[PDB]
Amino acid sequence: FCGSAMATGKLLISYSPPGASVPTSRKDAMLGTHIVWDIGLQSSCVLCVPWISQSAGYITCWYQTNIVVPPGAPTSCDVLCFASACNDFSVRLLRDTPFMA
Amino acid sequence: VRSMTLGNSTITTSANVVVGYGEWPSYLEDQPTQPDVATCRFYTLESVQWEKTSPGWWWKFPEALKNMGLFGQNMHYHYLGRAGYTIHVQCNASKFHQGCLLVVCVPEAEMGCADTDTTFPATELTTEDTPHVFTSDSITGKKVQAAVCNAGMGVGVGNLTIFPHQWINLRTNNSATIVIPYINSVPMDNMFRHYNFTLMIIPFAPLNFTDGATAYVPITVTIAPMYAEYNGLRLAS
Amino acid sequence: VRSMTLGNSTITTSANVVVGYGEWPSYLEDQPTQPDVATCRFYTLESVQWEKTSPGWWWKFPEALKNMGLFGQNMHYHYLGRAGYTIHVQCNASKFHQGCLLVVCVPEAEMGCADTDTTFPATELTTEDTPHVFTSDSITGKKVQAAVCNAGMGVGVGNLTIFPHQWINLRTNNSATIVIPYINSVPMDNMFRHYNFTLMIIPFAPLNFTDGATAYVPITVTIAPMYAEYNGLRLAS
Amino acid sequence: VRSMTLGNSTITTSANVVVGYGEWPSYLEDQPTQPDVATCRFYTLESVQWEKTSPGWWWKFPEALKNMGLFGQNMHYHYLGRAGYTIHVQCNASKFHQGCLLVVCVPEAEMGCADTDTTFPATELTTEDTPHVFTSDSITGKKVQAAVCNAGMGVGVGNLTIFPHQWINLRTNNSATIVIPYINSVPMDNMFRHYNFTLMIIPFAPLNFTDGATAYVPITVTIAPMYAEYNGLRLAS
Amino acid sequence: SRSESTIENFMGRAACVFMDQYKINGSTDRFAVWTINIREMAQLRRKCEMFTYMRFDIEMTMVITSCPVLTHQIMYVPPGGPIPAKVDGYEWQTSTNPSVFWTEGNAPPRISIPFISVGNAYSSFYDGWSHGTYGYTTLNAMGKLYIRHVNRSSPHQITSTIRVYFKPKHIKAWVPRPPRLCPYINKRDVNFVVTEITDSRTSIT
Amino acid sequence: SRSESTIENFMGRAACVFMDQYKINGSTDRFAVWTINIREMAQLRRKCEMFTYMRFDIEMTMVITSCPVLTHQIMYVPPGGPIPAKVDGYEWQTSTNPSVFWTEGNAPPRISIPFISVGNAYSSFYDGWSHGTYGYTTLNAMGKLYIRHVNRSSPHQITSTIRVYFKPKHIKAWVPRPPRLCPYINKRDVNFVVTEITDSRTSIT
Repeated sequence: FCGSAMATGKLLISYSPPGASVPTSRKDAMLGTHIVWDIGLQSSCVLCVPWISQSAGYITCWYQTNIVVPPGAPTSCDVLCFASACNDFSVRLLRDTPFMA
Repeated sequence: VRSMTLGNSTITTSANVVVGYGEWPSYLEDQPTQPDVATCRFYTLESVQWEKTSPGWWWKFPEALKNMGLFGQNMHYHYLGRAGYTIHVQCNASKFHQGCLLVVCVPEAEMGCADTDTTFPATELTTEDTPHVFTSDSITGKKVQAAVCNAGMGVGVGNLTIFPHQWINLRTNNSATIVIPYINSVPMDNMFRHYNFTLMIIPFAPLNFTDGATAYVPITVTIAPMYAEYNGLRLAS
Repeated sequence: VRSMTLGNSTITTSANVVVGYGEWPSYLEDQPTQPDVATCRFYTLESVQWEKTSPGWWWKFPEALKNMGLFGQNMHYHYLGRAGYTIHVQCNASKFHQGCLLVVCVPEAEMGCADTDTTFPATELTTEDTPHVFTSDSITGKKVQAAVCNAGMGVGVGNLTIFPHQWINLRTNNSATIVIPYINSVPMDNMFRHYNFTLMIIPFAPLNFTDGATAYVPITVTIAPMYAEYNGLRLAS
Repeated sequence: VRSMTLGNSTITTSANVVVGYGEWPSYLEDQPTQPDVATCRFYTLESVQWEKTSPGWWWKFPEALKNMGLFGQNMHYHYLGRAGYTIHVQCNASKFHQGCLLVVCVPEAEMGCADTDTTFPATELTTEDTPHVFTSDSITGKKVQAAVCNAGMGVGVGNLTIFPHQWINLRTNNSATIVIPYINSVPMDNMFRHYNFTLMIIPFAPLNFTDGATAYVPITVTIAPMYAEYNGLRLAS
Repeated sequence: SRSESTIENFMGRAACVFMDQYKINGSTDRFAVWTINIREMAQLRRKCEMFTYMRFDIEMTMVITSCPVLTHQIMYVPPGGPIPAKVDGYEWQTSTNPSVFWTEGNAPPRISIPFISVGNAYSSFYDGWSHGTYGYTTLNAMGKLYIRHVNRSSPHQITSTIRVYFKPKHIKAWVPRPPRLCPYINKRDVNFVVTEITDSRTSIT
Repeated sequence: SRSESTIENFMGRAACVFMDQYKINGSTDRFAVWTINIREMAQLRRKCEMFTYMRFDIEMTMVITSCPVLTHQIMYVPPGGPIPAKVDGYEWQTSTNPSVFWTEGNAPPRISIPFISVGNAYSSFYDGWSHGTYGYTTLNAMGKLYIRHVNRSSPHQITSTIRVYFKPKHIKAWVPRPPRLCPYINKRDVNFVVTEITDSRTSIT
C-alpha cells in the first residue's frame, strides 16, 4: 500500500481456485478463500498461491472499507503488487521464448 | 499487529477481549454432531456508514448468519443447534475523528412494536445481513419501536452497560472483541425461530470531524461461530 | 449374513472380494484435502431389469456418481480428484432362475462410434445414473457402437476376463464385490472430462425360467468411493 | 536515532542496510596504494526536488564523484582504482505525504540513444554532480533515451528489482542504504572512462499531497567511497 | 524358458514406421513431417494396444537414400517446439530443437528420445475429452520429426526417401488389455466394424 | 527437479549462429570472415544479456556443403592475429593461427576455443568508453573465423555454404539482469525503441 501514513481502511483480497468461478459480489468473495487486509495497521500483505502449473485461479480485491482519511492527507492512494516464486518452481522442458521474433 | 487466521479466512487485528459472563464457549436418545471443520471461519458482514446523524444499529443472531455459507446452510439442515460467536468490531477511524461507541450483545433482547396495540409482522425485527437502524425520535406503525434512549426494549440506554459490552473510543481504540458463550435455558433451540442475542452498536458521543475529513467512519463486524454443534441426523444404535 | 454399515447408509451382504490388480486404494505447490466424513457412504443406484433378451449394461465412473450427493457435489467444487470405488453387485435371484453374468470394470474403456466416419456427441457414452444398454446386432448413427460380441471397444467379449472381474452364476452366488484402486497415469484428473473405468455387466448365459416365475431379475449396483481426495482450495503458507 | 561520523563529516541516520549481492567491499609488477584517511568521508550531493510529475533521476558512478574533494582529485592522479560506495538516500517527507521510490544501483547500465541510428556525444550520459532526469514519453535527438517504462536500457522498469535495490515507502520509511562491493571483471579500471554502476531513483507511486503541504519532497543522496585503492605511483624495488 | 515372453523382448524391436520422400529443389514437398505416434503401423499398434499405460524411451534410426555430397538434417521438435511451415523457415535454426546432420555414405543416423511425457506413462487408450475431441490427450505427445536437405540447391533433381525405424527402449507397461479383434478403420480413433469372434465351423462337433 | 534450470543447461546448447557461402574460383567473395561475437543471433543474444559477466569456453562445429574431393581450411585467428585480405594472402600460412583441414564426406570439423579474454570474464554490457565509441571494450574479443577452399581451382564453379554451431562450455555467469523488453535495432549497440511493458487489457477487472 503506497498511500499516506494517516490513511486507513480495509481491502478484501479473495483467491478463487481454478475450477471455481470468479466472485461477483464482495459477499461471495467473503464466502471463500480470502484475507481482510487492514491498510491502516500493516502496509504489506503476502499470500502464496498453490497449484500454479502447466483455467487457473483468479485473485481479486474488493472494497471492504473505504479509505478513511484526515483533512490533511490525500484521498486517492496506490497499491503495488509483487509476484515471485514461492520457493519451488521446478521447470522441466526448455523451449524458445515467444517474445523475440 | 498480529493477524489471526481461522479456516480459509484471515483478518488483521489493543488485544483486550471481553468474555461474556466470564465463561468460554464449550460443548455438551440425544446425539449431537459437531462440525469442527468450517463454520468457525470468520464471517465478515458489510461495513456500516457511521455519520454525525447515525443513531445506532442492531443485528439479531444466529439469524444474521442466515446466508453466511455453511453455518447458515447448516441452520436449514439441522433442527437444533448452538454456537459461541466471537464478534470483532473494528471502527477504522483516523486520529482527526472523534466519537464513542457502545458495542453490546444483550441476550434475549425482546423488542416492542411502535403501535402498542398491534404487533410487527416478523420482518421488522431482522433482515439477515443488513442491520436495522435505530431512530432519533418516536415512530409509528407496525415496525419495531427503534428509538434510542430506549434501545427498543423499554429500558434506559445509559444503564445498558450491564450486558457483555465493550467501549470503542476513537481517541483510545478502534477495536472490540466480545465472546458470547451461548446463553439459553434449553441446551439446544431452533436457530430460525429463536434469537439468542442482539448485537447493537450505539453511538453515545456522536461522530465529529472538520470539513476535509471523510464524512463517515465505516464500522466492520466480524462473527466466528465457535464450538457450533447440532443434532444427529443418522439413526442411533 | 453380516451387514456392513458405512456413513449414514447400511446394506445387507459368499464373502469373496476381488481387489483390482491386487492393490488396495491408498492416499498420496500441491496440497490435497481429503474428506473422510461422508463420500465413502454407499451410493445405491437404481436396479436394472435383467430379462431373457437383455444384452448388457455399462456405467462410466466417476461420471455415474455425478448426482450422488456430496461425492457428486465435490466433483463440481474441486478441479482434481481420485477415489477407490468399492462396487457391490447383488443379483437377488430365486433358485428356479438360471443365468450367468460377467461383472467387469475395464479401465480406460474407450468406445467406438457406430458410423465410423463421424463421432458421437458426448452423451451417447454416459448418462449419469441410468445405464446404457448394449445391443444384439450392429447399429448405425452417431451413438456408441453398443453391440455385444465386441463390448463397444473392438476387442472380443469372451477374452474380456483379463480386467478386474467377477462371475455371478445364479446357481452358485448372487453377489459380486470389486475394488478398483484408481488406475491412472496422472495422480489426479478432472472427474467431469475423464472416465477412469467402465463397469459393464454382460450376460453370457441368458436368464431363463418357467412361466410362473417373475419375468425378470433385478440387478442392484452399489458404489462406495473409498479414499477420495481432491485439491486444496485454500492458499498455501 | 544514532548518527554516524566518518572523517570530518557526520550525517544523522529503520537501520536496514542492503549489501549488494551479499558481499562486503574488500581490498585485494603491480602495487596498489590505498588511502584510508579521507576519501571514505560522506559526500552529500545536492538534494533533488521530487514532485507529482517527476519521472526519475540517475547518477553514474564513480564519475558523479568527479569533483567531490580528494576522491575526485585522486581520480585525476591515479590511472586505476576501485571503491565500495555506501549510498544513503533520505527522503525527508512528512506524514501527510504519500509516495514510493525504487532506489536501485544497476551495475553496467549501458543506455541507448534516442535516435537509434546515431550515438550520443558522451555528455548526455553524465554530468558530474547534477542528476539526469528521465522523461515521461519518448524523446528524439542525440541524447539518452530517458523514457521510464524502460529506464534507458531497453528492459522493463517493473522487473528492475533484480539489482541491489531498496524500497522507500513514505508510509513506512524515508531512508535507504545500499552497499555496492565493486562489481567489475578487471580488478582495476579507469574511473573516468568506465561507469561501474548507475544509481537511479524511480517513483512507482507518485508523490501526492493536499494544498497546504509543500509542493515537493527533497531527496538527499550521500555517497561514501569505502575501501578505495589505486595504483602505485612510486618505483618498485 | 519364457525369457523371450517379456515386455522388452516383445515390444522392443525396430519397425519401419514411416516412409516418405522429399525433393531438394523446386514447396511443402521438400521436407517430411511425421508427428510421432504409436498408431502408425498396424502391426505395432496391435502390440501397444495390449497395455493401457506404457513407459519407454525411443531410439530412432533413419535410413535415407537418394536418386555432389548430400547432407541431411533430421530435426526433432519437442512437444512444445516451433514447427517449420517452409523449408527455409527460421524454425530449422532453433537451438532448442535437437537435430542431427548426416552426410551420405556413413552409417545411418541414430537419435534417442527419453520419456518426454508430462504424466507418468503414455496412454494407449484415453476415455475422456480434451475440453472437445474424444480419445485424445496431450500427455502421450512425443513430438515431430522434420527432415530436409541442408544443401541449398543441386543442378540435377534429387529425391530422397527416408525410412524411420522406431524401437522402444526400457519398456514398462501396466494394466493388461485384450488384443484387438476388429481391423483398424482410422489412425486417430478407435472406431471399428462389428466382426465375428472367430472363424465359423460346420457344427458343434 | 530444477536441474535443467542451471546455467549450463540453459546457456549451453549449440545454435546456428552464422550462415555464409564462399566460391572456389573467380575476390573477397572466396572466403568467410565472421568476427566472433555473442550478438549475432537474436535468440542467443537475449540469453547472454541476462548476465552482466560471463565466463565460458567455446566449442564450434562447422557444417560445410557444396554445389574432385574438396578440402576446406577453417582458420581461427586469435584476438591479436593477422587477418587475410585476399584468399591467397600470406596470413593463411601463419603457424600461430590454428586451422583445421576438413575434406568432404567425413564427420564435420570441430574446434574448441578456451577463455581467451584478458580480463576475468566476458562483458555482455559495457557502460564506458574506449578512449571514442560507447559500449565497446576489447576485453570481450574472441577472434575471427576465416574459411576457404584449400583447392587451387576447379573446372566447374563450386559454391560452398558453411553453418557455424556455437556452444558455450563450462559456463559461469555473474550479476543477473532483467530480460530485454524491446526488440533489437542493431547488432553492435544497445539502442531500442520505447515499447510497452505488456500487452493491453480492456479493463483492470
